[PDB]
Amino acid sequence: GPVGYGAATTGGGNKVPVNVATFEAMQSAIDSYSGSGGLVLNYTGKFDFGTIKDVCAQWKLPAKTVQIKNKSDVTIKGANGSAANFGIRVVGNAHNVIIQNMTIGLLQGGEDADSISLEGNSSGEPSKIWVDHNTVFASLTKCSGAGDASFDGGIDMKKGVHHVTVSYNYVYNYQKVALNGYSDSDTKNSAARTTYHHNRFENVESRVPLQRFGLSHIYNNYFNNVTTSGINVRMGGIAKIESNYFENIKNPVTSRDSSEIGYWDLINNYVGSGITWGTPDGSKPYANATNWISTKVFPESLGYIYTVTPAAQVKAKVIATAGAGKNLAE
Repeated sequence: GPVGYGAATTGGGNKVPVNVATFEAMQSAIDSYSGSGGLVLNYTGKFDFGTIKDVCAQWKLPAKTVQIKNKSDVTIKGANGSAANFGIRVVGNAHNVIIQNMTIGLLQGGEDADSISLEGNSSGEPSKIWVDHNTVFASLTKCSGAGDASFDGGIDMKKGVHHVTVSYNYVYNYQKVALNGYSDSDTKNSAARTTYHHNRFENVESRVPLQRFGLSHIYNNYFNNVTTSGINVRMGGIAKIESNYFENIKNPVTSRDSSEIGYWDLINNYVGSGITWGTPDGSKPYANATNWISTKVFPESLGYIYTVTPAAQVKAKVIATAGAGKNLAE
């Protein structure tokens, strides 16, 4: 089950799964749902990614996104071998949601190509979310005319989404991995409480995660070939960064590009070879954890029990267990 801030998440629980073979069948089942009591969706579709002949075709097409809006007690689970060319959004007064074993790739929409996105709005803020054992991939290619946005966020939350575990996910060939707070004015995000653990982040550019405000616990994650920046903590946010495995990563632990810096509590991190550092372009304040020194003590109890993989073993453990098609191995 979930470990960390999303530990109370049960989603649809033991309800008999509803088999959904398509994007539209999934949305339809969500729309018909009363909104609480439990819904379990078994996604069986097998999108053939080889039908996408040009990575740069995607950004100009409209997004394909399943919405869970103001509905609670939901499990979206990919069957073994299932693959989606659509993303998933949880928005508003929506609670107790599991998104699990989905393979989400090369989405249409550009700046609108969000893979898994959790968002507060005027109606409420999502909580008790477990994003677990998914594989999310796109391309690092910067398409002609696309601006900064040939693809969009991998596993994103904003506007006060709270109590969430992001675990055992595999994110690769992805420019912008994980947003947490969408801008420096997203002050509702001080409520955010996120555990990121046992994720595999490989061949990615930045936002691993980009944290604005709130509290996070980032542990037992494996980072490799992260080319711009890794954990970026901003706007008074505090991250307990514990027993991760870092290699071939630029700016692995940083605070940059916000009007105000964020802080970190560092313990037992495995720091391998290929660590580089850079100074950000611009005027805003910044900090690079070059000597791996804590800038703040994590200010409160996590309020949950967790088992730590020895840091040096995290690479092998994460490679073995992270992503879809792994039978949810832990």
